[PDB]
Amino acid sequence: ISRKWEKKNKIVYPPQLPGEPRRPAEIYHCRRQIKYSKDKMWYLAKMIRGMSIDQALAQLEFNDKKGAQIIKEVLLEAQDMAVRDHNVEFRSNLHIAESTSGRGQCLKRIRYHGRGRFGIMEKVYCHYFVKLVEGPPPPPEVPKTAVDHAKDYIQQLRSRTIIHTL
Amino acid sequence: ASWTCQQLRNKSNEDLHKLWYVLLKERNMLLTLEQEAKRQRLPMPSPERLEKVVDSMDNVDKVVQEREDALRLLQTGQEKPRPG
Amino acid sequence: AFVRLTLPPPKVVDRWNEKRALFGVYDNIGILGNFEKHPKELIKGPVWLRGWRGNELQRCVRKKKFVGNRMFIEDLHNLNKRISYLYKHFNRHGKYR
Amino acid sequence: GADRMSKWTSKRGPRTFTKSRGAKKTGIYTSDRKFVQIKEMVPEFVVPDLTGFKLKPYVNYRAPAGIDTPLTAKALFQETVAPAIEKDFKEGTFDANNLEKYGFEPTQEGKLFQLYPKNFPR
Amino acid sequence: SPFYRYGMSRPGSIADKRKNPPWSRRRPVVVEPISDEDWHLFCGDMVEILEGKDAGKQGKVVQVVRQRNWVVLEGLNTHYRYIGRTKDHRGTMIASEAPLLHHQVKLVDPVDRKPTEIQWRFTEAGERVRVSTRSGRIIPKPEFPRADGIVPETWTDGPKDTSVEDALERTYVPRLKTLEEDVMEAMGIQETRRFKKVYWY
Amino acid sequence: TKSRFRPPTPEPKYKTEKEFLEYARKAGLVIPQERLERPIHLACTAGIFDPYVPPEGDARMSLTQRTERLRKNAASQLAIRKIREFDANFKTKDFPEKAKDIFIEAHLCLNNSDHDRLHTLVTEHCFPDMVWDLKYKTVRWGFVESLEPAQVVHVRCSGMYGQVTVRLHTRQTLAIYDRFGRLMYGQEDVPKDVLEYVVFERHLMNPYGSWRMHAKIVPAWAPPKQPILKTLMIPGPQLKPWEEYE
RNA sequence: UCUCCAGGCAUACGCGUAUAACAACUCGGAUAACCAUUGUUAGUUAAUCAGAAUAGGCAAUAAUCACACUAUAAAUCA
RNA sequence: AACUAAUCCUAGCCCUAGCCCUACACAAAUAUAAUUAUACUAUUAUAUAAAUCAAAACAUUUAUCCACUAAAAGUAUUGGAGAAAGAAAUUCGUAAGGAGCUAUAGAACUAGUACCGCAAGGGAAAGAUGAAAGACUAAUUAAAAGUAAGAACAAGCAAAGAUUAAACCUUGUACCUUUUGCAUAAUGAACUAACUAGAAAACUUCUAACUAAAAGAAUUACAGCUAGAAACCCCGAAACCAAACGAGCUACCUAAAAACAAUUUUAUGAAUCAACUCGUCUAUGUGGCAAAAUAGUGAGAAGAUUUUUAGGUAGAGGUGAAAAGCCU
Ligand SMILES: [Mg+2]
Ligand SMILES: [Mg+2]
Ligand SMILES: [Mg+2]
Ligand SMILES: [Mg+2]
Ligand SMILES: [Mg+2]
Ligand SMILES: [Mg+2]
Ligand SMILES: [Mg+2]
Ligand SMILES: [Mg+2]
Ligand SMILES: [Mg+2]
Ligand SMILES: [Mg+2]
Ligand SMILES: [Mg+2]
Ligand SMILES: [Mg+2]
Ligand SMILES: [Mg+2]
Ligand SMILES: [Mg+2]
Ligand SMILES: [Mg+2]
Ligand SMILES: [Mg+2]
Ligand SMILES: [Mg+2]
Ligand SMILES: [Mg+2]
Ligand SMILES: [Mg+2]
Ligand SMILES: [Mg+2]
Ligand SMILES: [Mg+2]
Ligand SMILES: [Mg+2]
Ligand SMILES: [Mg+2]
Ligand SMILES: [Mg+2]
Repeated sequence: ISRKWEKKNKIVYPPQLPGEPRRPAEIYHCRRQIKYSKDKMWYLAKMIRGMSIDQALAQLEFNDKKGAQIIKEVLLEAQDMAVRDHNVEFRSNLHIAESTSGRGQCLKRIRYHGRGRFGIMEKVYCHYFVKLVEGPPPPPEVPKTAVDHAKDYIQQLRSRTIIHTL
Repeated sequence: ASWTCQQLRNKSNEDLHKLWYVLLKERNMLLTLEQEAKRQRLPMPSPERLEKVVDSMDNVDKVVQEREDALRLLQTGQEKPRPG
Repeated sequence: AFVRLTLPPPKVVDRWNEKRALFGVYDNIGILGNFEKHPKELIKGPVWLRGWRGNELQRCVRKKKFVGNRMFIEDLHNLNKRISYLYKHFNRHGKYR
Repeated sequence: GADRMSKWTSKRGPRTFTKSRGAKKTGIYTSDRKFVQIKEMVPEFVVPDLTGFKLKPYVNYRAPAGIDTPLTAKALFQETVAPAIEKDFKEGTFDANNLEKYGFEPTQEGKLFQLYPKNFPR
Repeated sequence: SPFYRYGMSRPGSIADKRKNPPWSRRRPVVVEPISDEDWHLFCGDMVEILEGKDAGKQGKVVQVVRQRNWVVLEGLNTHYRYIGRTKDHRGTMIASEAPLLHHQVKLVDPVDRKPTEIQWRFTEAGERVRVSTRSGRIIPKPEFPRADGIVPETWTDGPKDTSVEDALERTYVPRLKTLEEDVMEAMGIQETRRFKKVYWY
Repeated sequence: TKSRFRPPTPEPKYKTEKEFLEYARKAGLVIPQERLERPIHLACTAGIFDPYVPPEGDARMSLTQRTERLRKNAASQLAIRKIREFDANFKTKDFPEKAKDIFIEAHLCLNNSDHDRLHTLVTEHCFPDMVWDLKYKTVRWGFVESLEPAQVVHVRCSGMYGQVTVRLHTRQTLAIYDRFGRLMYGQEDVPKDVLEYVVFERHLMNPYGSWRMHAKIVPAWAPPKQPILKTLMIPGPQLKPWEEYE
């Protein structure tokens, strides 16, 4: 057990100078001991990464997976504790900066078998962490153009040196 | 307050016999009330009363047994009431 | 492996306590005292190994000799088995013959 | 697979197995499987008349309790029998044979309430 | 039980059941054993704080947990906490006293405000009394309300309560007759049958 | 083949009251409240025994109130006498300066968030209000020159607790910041004139008691305070499919 | 309400609260709803159902619808 | 920028020394199917310890197992005179601590409890805030394997020499044990943490004390004698003997009982065929519903029949319509 994602929500930064850029807000929320697999939960967490909170609260609602409702709840708690206790002006000015699922404490039980034999069953739990950062979703990755691809090849050749000699 | 052992000694056997039944009816009522509290899942009013009554009844038992025990020693001298 | 995350408490030894200060006194009681008492007589320990040393098999047999008749049944049984194990080891095993 | 740790009671076992829960017997089983209750074996509660009783379950706090002195055989003897013997000794009308005059009981046999062995319950 | 820690809450309260569950195995507290005669601190005695946050401030003992060698003084060594906290409301901030060990406080001379050490000694009547080591003087036991909270003098007789005079009344007559034999004579029961011989063994 | 197994131990993990509270609500329990063996200690009482209704036009008086206080002193004369009996040093004329010291000193602690200093300066009733809403928040506060001298408005003693009300019109500068240092409320540095009534009370019975800041009376004619910088949405009713808006 | 399946109610031996309602939603049911799970409170009422005095004397003749009918393996306290 | 986790100190324990004991627990109940208030039928240890093991087998035999220290002395004696065993006479003596353990350690122990076996019996695991919780239970840590943060990009025991460059280019037949001193063999290892195997002083060497003498009584000596230091592991059978515990499974028997419709023969270890008993064949299953079942198909079904309840026979034995079959 180690609950550090809970403490990070309490960090206090020093006041800014009159012309410093306005620091974007960060929120740290999670839920523990969820009756779900961490491997199954990752697909839901991976999906929402890099999206807004009104664009991640829509994709989740129409997913059949059980975890979709669980994540949606902690994406609404995060969306409320940001506006009330972290000074976020607009509900629609957030985006999921990070989101991942972690292993929890499990329980060991006996799964019976057919010849007086058995195997060890584990009832699986997990945790799920999310960070929300105030600001529109960073623009997506732009694929390298053909010109950019060609430039790297030339740059690679330009770096060539005469090896193993003065 | 509950009856102390010394005070009961001053009373005669007649009062001890009468007092026991007075306490007995009190104990039944508190046992009746305490049990009813469990059914209603509500705290019993003044739960301390039962302890006082029970302690009083024990004191009456102590006094009567002591009086009888002394008489046996004088007449017979046997330490215990039952053969063994 | 894992190691302590904090320093253990400091251990302080008083080297001038009565037991340490007077340690060794009367070790020459015999030669300086007209040999009235042998220094071995000053040892505090089990009755069967005051002023005596031997290997475990000898130690086992010596414990039996002094207090064999005052020992508990289970302790005596274990001692007897301990002797028989040592006997077969020291008298029938080992690299050298 | 039998539970060894639970108490052996009459609810368990076959129909034939039976035992009491501690209730005192009050009758006799005669021949032909007929029960015959005995009135004397049935306890009778001697209940006093509580009219005019000045004692209640609880006592006033103001009333001060006294020093506890467990009654002893010597103390009872001094209170009851010693004064009679002391006065009789001065008068000279005392003899070893007539200790019963002061209340001595040579044997408990013949007493309704035998001191030892006790033949009466609480 | 070997693993039972005495705290500040009175034993058997909801707090003490919560703190000490049956499976608790907390590290034992080591307490300098103090003889019943040795102990000289009693509820209501004014004492002075030798060291701590409020060192040098005199207070009144209001609780003594002898199992922990603790003495609690009113309004001193006091930290802050919230009482009556609810989901709707924060609660009321109050200042809560903390326990002090005996060696951190001293008793006070009755006449003069000073931390005078005392010794136990008998009197002419024989009653044990505390006497100051210096400026030998009798410090009386401080009268304090009882824990149950019942006040004797103001207590008013009510139904189910015997009068003081009635309790004091004595009617026991020393006689060599059992209760089983006095009741029958008083109640007029007559029985002429006698139990048959019984073979005890 | 062989066979051996282990038990699923019940493992109750509730070692704390927060864990126990969940346990007793799920498990169910009769938790009878108890009469505290030792009564709790109160160094202050929430509220004012007699609140002095502020007089309309008190700002227009730009002596003056002090004369009015003299007429109102007769109402508070009984309270003043009680202070003399237990203190004998309290002075109505000199209290403003002392009270002024407490007010300025207390608000300064906020700058450094010195909880220990505040507890001495303010009462147990005052402390939770000032500090509770300023957790994880930096507050910059200074004292600009006072516009007018302070006077003692009213004093009341009930029990035994004595409460003193002081009129304070002083210019101040306050700027609150978020955790991230962004600015909410107030202004970086601009003098603002503030008129308020502050209640100072002391425990007459306790030997170690002292005058502290308990509460501030707010008048109805007070002008609205500075509005917060950020815009806020007052949400609308949340309606189930059954319900309909009106 | 509809569709379809076809060992069911008691007794004994056994088991020992798994019974019933309420409340919870950690654990158990191999998933859910719901509880068989957790906690609290209750429960199964009998003269008929069921279970738990002495000393002598003396018995040739089955059962099977017991009549017919035969047989052989020769067959229940009063 | 963290999940899983890790850190921790006292609970008790170990070996000695001293010391015989006089801790035999209200009231009630228990030898009846223990813990059921009263009569029935009454109540009582054991003939010599064996074997393993050693004698490189085994058959006589085999220290301890099975009467004060040191010396005489490993001497006299005994012994398939082998392994081995081993005296006495006679001398001598007044006798509370820890270079121990600290939660996989120390006792099995938080407990002879849970759990397992019909029974005898076998037998665990774990805990961790602070002065105060009548201060919203602390802390502390890039720290194990495992994951996440952050899937991958021709080519190869995964590396090394390198290089401007992570990969391309060059060089290179996993480890241990084991076989011959060879493996592309053959054994053993998914990984992490903790635990887990060389021990004795006759002879020798080295170092000192005194020295025809050495040794704090008995010993050795034609330079010796005394003291010191210096040495020889771990895990694993099939078995053998003693004494308890088992016939609620199963073989057999005693006693008290129960079930058998319809049809045809007749008057029955006869016939057709259910209930019921059994288990010829095929198929599926194969960690299975099942540590022997399921679906079909088959055999008997008034008898040497099946079933129920209680009791008896116990391992050098019991039982056996003999399969060396059964006896949880
Ligand atoms: Mg099975
Ligand atoms: Mg697995
Ligand atoms: Mg139910
Ligand atoms: Mg329900
Ligand atoms: Mg299943
Ligand atoms: Mg239930
Ligand atoms: Mg009947
Ligand atoms: Mg051999
Ligand atoms: Mg052989
Ligand atoms: Mg252990
Ligand atoms: Mg263990
Ligand atoms: Mg790691
Ligand atoms: Mg390569
Ligand atoms: Mg392998
Ligand atoms: Mg071996
Ligand atoms: Mg049988
Ligand atoms: Mg057979
Ligand atoms: Mg038929
Ligand atoms: Mg068969
Ligand atoms: Mg056929
Ligand atoms: Mg046929
Ligand atoms: Mg037939
Ligand atoms: Mg054959
Ligand atoms: Mg078997």
